[PDB]
Amino acid sequence: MIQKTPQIQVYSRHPPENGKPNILNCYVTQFHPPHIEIQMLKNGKKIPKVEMSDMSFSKDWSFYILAHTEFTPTETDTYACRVKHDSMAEPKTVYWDRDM
Amino acid sequence: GPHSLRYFVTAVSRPGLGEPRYMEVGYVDDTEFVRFDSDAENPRYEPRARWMEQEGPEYWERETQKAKGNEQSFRVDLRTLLGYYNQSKGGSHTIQVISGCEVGSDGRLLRGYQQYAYDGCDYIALNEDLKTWTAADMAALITKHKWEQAGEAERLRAYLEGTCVEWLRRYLKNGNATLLRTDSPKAHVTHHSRPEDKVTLRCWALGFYPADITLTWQLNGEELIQDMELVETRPAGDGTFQKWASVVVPLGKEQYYTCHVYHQGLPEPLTLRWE
Amino acid sequence: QKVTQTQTSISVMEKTTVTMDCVYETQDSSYFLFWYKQTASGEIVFLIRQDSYKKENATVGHYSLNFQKPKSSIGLIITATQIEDSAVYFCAMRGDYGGSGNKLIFGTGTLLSVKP
Amino acid sequence: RGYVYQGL
Amino acid sequence: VTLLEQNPRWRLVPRGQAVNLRCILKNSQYPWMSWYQQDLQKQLQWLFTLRSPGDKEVKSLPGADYLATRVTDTELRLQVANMSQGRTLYCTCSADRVGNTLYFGEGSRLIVV
Ligand SMILES: *[C@@H]1O[C@H](CO)[C@@H](O[C@H]2O[C@H](CO)[C@@H](O)[C@H](O)[C@H]2NC(C)=O)[C@H](O)[C@H]1NC(C)=O
Repeated sequence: MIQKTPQIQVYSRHPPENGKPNILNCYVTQFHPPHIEIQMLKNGKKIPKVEMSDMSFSKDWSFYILAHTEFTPTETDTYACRVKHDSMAEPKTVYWDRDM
Repeated sequence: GPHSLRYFVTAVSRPGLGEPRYMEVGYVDDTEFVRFDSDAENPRYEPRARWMEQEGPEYWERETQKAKGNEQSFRVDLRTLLGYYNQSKGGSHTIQVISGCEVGSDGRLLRGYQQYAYDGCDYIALNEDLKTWTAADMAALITKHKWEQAGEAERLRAYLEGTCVEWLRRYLKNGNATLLRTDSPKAHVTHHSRPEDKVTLRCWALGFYPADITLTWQLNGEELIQDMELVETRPAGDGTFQKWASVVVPLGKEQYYTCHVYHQGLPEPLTLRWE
Repeated sequence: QKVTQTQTSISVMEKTTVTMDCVYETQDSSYFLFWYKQTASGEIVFLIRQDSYKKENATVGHYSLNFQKPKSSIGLIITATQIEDSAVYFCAMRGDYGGSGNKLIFGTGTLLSVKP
Repeated sequence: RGYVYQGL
Repeated sequence: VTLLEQNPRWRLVPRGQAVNLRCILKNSQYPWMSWYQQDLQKQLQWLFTLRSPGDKEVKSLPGADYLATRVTDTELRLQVANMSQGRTLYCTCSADRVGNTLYFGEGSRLIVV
């Protein structure tokens, strides 16, 4: 009976450059319970196919998931990972990157 | 090298909101090669690696039925535990299991095992001698007493020493090519000094597999592994991963700083400075 | 068929020793085999069991098993037959794991007559 | 192949 | 000192008349409860295994239509509908779902009259 707090890794699949149709990725690790609120935004909204990967857990019982989809790189209308989880009293999120 | 076959199992209750979600994932040498998800469209034991397809549907029949058995059993277990721990009938809870065998390159068994967790805390485990159990608390002690009376460990031994090993050295043939493969990285440093005077330097590795990699910074000879900044290895998507390391340096000095990239895919480590 | 008892009935003298055949099929790695007997009033009493991974013929009282993995066979031996040993003897096996729950698969049973 | 889990 | 109590013990009943059966668990170290049927040539065959209170289920066999409920941790029930030939119904209990021995109740004997 313990609650591990999620570690979110915002990041692009490739280096920065608008135009290419591919797959966009997010990485949540180290949480418990496995019930997590995570879906892919867009400026500040939604996405039709938040392809959130199939869940998994580690040797130490903590869960990890890969929040992915398909997108087409953009500019200064940045993106983020929509993350909520029973581990913290408040929800949280960090913002995409061209470089990272 | 030493291979393994491991099964990871999750049962997670969600009162009011349906039926306990159930999952069995299987790994060989630690990559996902089969999965079952009570929550998919038409639950069933799907292959998770192309090389598993070379398996006849009689095999996908057994595993699937097994899982439906197992699923139903963990349904009952989630309930048992409420009464062991005196918990309330309408909260959420989780049971997880890891089971497997570890085999030497010579094919001999090295380690059989099976561990259970309730709500993220170790609950009970099979000891190395393959005959006895260690319980972590008072509820597991019930389970354990119960499992001793039923000789449950002899059944586990048999599975661990027989089936598991024999099926390991069989997924290994059909999976080898894909499994003991590998792919080399490709690096580049980057300047990201937001109009300031100090100059932080960052090293970027990508495209690589497996995720075993190490990157460092040295002051040409001596090691600058003190204030070095690096984030956990992340997966990219296609079956390959990424990583970066970084560190602060006095502006003007930039080419006196070298990045190092190690990976078994490479025929020599990689070195680079600003481009 | 999954559990088969070839013999319909056996007639023997008191004090003899009787063997009841049973042959089985299963594709399970681990399995469990049982003998039960049913009396004139229809009660079904458990007699003896054999685990497949156990490498010794089970025995209890005058009941003893002759377990022969390769031959998919599991006879029940009663040594020193008594009058009260007269019943129908059922051979059973645990019916392959999958949703089902608690599935014993039975053979058709064998009548045993012990003559005084 | 997987295992058939005993109950807790 | 028996694990299970089964009632009623028999029934005489015209073709088709429904009958209810009930089995009570006396020892709770054997919570896995099943219904088995023995037909008129003595063939035993499994019907249901019901572990948790509220577990409900149906199963049509040749000659009878069944509906079974685990009502509480000690009460297991059985509806037999449309019975066209006699048969007897055995309740069983076991300590778990893999490999443990099944123990039989005394059977509820049904007779089409
Ligand atoms: C139980 O004892 C019987 C003999 O009474 C064993 O029967 C045979 O086992 C082998 C396998 O078929 C045969 O090759 C042998 O002829 C015979 N062995 C003996 C002891 O006579 C039987 O295997 C025993 N059961 C086990 C395996 O525990």
